[PDB]
Amino acid sequence: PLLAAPLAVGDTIGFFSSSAPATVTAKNRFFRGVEFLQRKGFKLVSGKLTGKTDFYRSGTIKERAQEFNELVYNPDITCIMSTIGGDNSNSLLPFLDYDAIIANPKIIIGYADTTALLAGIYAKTGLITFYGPALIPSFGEHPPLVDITYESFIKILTRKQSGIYTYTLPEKWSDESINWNENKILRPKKLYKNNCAFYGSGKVEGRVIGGNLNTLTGIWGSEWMPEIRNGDILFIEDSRKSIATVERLFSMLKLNRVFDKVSAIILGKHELFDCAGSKRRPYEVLTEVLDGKQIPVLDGFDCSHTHPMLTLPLGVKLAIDFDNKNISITEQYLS
Amino acid sequence: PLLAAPLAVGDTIGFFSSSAPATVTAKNRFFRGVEFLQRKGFKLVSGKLTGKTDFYRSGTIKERAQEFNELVYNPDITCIMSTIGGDNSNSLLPFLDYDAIIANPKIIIGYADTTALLAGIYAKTGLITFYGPALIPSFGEHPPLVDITYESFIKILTRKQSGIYTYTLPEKWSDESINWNENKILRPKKLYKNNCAFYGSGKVEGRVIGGNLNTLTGIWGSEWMPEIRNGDILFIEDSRKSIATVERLFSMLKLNRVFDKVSAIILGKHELFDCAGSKRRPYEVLTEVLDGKQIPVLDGFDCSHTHPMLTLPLGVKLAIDFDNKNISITEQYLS
Ligand SMILES: NCCCO[P@](=O)(NC(=O)[C@@H](N)CC(=O)O)OC[C@H]1O[C@@H](n2cnc3c(N)ncnc32)[C@H](O)[C@@H]1O
Ligand SMILES: NCCCO[P@](=O)(NC(=O)[C@@H](N)CC(=O)O)OC[C@H]1O[C@@H](n2cnc3c(N)ncnc32)[C@H](O)[C@@H]1O
Repeated sequence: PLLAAPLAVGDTIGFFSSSAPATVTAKNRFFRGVEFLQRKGFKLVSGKLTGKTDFYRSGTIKERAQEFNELVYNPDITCIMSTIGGDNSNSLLPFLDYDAIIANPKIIIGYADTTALLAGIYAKTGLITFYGPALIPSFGEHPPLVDITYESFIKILTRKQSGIYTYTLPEKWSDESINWNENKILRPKKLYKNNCAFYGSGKVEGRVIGGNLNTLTGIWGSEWMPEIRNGDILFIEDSRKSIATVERLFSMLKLNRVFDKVSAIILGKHELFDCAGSKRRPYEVLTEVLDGKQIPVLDGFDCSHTHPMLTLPLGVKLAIDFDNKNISITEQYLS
Repeated sequence: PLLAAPLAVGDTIGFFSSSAPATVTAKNRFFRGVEFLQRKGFKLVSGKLTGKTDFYRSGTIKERAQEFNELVYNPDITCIMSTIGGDNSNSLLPFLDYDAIIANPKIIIGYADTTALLAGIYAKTGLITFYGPALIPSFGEHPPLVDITYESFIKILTRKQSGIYTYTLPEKWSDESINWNENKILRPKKLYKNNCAFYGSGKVEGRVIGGNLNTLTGIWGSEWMPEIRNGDILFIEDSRKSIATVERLFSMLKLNRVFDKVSAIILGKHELFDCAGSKRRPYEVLTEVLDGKQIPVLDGFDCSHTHPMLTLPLGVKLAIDFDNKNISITEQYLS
């Protein structure tokens, strides 16, 4: 695979808004995120659509593609980071400068709607991109949870590329829709004990592929959707969905023969899942959809819309040990 | 193509609930629909999940598939009609009896989420199915709008298969979210003049394919998504979506090279479209996504979630005359 240069303290991070104009609509949280990374020693370059609104988006399709491309053209930038997701990153894909991405590999990081770009860029270039922090939701998060997010971010991207990396398990997590865009918290978020579950036995090692499942529907079937192959580990997460939507998305994967191919599934913790009173969790729905197909599942990986968030390279080998209840990166993912 | 026998007044219509359990949650409207069709002279067979609830759905995946299949097996039923949509019809697709459908073709009709079944059945069998009335939303509608819906339903399904059929244009329409499951009305729905627009010139003739666009994402990429071919007319409609979602769905089509294949696009009227304050309509968003591609568009066809609703066969040739502002079925669609 194509590998970007590793991150280092003091590096320059460029940020872009490929969908929702949250540098305006969540400006307080944006400013907190900016200050957080600056105090860590990072220099920041603001994408050209920062501070702009086109109602539901930051700008036209072409303007958003231009914003991203301009960061790729900047030789000082080591990391290109999403400000926030939304709905509309998939629009940009025909207009990204893939040749420039190949010529100037950088750490591309974000999540949620930005999946369209992360997966699309991988499909076109083979570049290992990252499911991880977006500036506003991730680094604008109030303490204590932001520190755990940052610890993973800095560890994954700066560590020496020798031997496997085994993920730490966040001690506590939350998904509460409070403390979004103000100077002070209303009150502390509920801190849940980590209820991540490993369904299965032994160890499964394979290339990880996926991201935000709902977002994948926007690139599905196209040349920008990476081919899922036999032995892959499927990584999927969703946010604030009804159980109805979750069944729909799981069945989509089934119809596409994904469950005939994958060796394991990682479900990211689902932010504020709406069970419609059924008290069912996504894993139970997946089990029905699977129709007896035995696939080991890591249910509740902390790489999703919940806080804190871990950083995950996409398109490289992971090993999930279902007996020892851990997950590791086993393939080099930065130069 | 595989063709069902035409409907006749006095025939037996079977109904099924492949997703939302609206025979329970919208019981008043359900009874209105039942009574409406019975008064027309039709006999009705209730699917086995009528009156059942599994929270967000009518029953398990397998039970919903069985409900549908049992209607196919009933020799007295000439028309199989959806009660309502939802989210979860795509789950049924591995379990439908396609061979039984081929052996005894029937009129299969519905819309919205039921698109998964209409498209899936066509993909597997070549049966010409119908984008049209579902029992609860369509026939539980109060007069006068229900009468116009019925006129199209009965005209399309009973007419002699000789010569082209040219659609009537409903004089007035509504998408107002009132008089749903209430027993007695306070006022009729606000009525709007038909603002259907023909963007383009000349005549375009091609096989119509599509349905509810959001629903198509649940079957996309699979063997149940019918292949869109050079010359097809793409028919798409959506309901109650944000402009953000509409851009995402249009761009999905673009990424899939759909706009390189289609000879025309039919946009169904979008029920309660949320423009996010932009005052933009779906056609304007489509125009941006198309990036200069000169595809003629019929914007605002009355075959969608708005009232009244026309009945449209899927998988047969239509002719859109953009100069004379009309749309016709030009290929035999019933035996
Ligand atoms: N207009 C909203 C933009 C959504 O951007 P996104 O990156 N998500 C996506 O792209 C997928 N939904 C795409 C998909 O499902 O296909 O959200 C990131 C987090 O921000 C939080 N958040 C955003 N606004 C608020 C708010 N007003 N109050 C509290 N939390 C908020 C959310 O709770 C999320 O956890
Ligand atoms: N929970 C309701 C089930 C949705 O079933 P569906 O067949 N739609 C779909 O399958 C797509 N959304 C799938 C997709 O977009 O992917 O809706 C049909 C009409 O019923 C009306 N309706 C339903 N409930 C109400 C209500 N409480 N008040 C007023 N109108 C209502 C709606 O306004 C629609 O016009």
